[PDB]
Amino acid sequence: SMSVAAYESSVHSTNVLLSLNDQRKKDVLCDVTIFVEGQRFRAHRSVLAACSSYFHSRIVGQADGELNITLPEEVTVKGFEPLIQFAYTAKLILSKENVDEVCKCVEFLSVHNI
Amino acid sequence: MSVAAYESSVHSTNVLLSLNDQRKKDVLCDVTIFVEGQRFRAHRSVLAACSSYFHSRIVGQADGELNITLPEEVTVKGFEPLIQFAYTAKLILSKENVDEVCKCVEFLSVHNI
Repeated sequence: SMSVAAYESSVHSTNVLLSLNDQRKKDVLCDVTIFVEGQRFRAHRSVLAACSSYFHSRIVGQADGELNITLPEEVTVKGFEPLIQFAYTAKLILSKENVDEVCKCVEFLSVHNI
Repeated sequence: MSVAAYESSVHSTNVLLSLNDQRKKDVLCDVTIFVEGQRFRAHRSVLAACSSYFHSRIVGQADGELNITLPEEVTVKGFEPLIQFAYTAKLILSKENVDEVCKCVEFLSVHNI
């Protein structure tokens, strides 16, 4: 009976991000490897660029093929793992044990929205 | 405090809007969709996340650029509102486009609807 309907979903963005997290965890449809202290992390260059000024600058311009990025020794796995989890889930867990390294890694990567 | 667990209510929305900006600018995209001859750029990860049809045509494919042509039953009139929904969480229907959008929803099996 209506001429126009404009709908919004409050959960769709959350569902997409959690789908992307599942892909990351399964290493399915990923397109960049991040090396942190030599350890391998798979991700999507689109998401990394969306969440970090540092990654954005190392990703825009690069070949469309497989991309490998090595982070320097300032970034530790202890500081990076909580932040890649935040990027893909919107949840950040800090402990007294990891807070100094996560802080360091946030500064280094300039993660948006802390 | 020994432990702090934070959640952001706006982060997923911010990420999706960043991905939409990349789509619109054709930056960091990795798949081209052809619909009624018209070209749309997107991210295979997002398309697979939002559509069972796309998921089936994406998983297993070569790592390089991927081109997917949708058959003549999918129209631009019906697809454009859905690709916008996939990337923005907003769906606009009109009397003019509702039949085609419905058809394309059936064809693609777009989730969260």
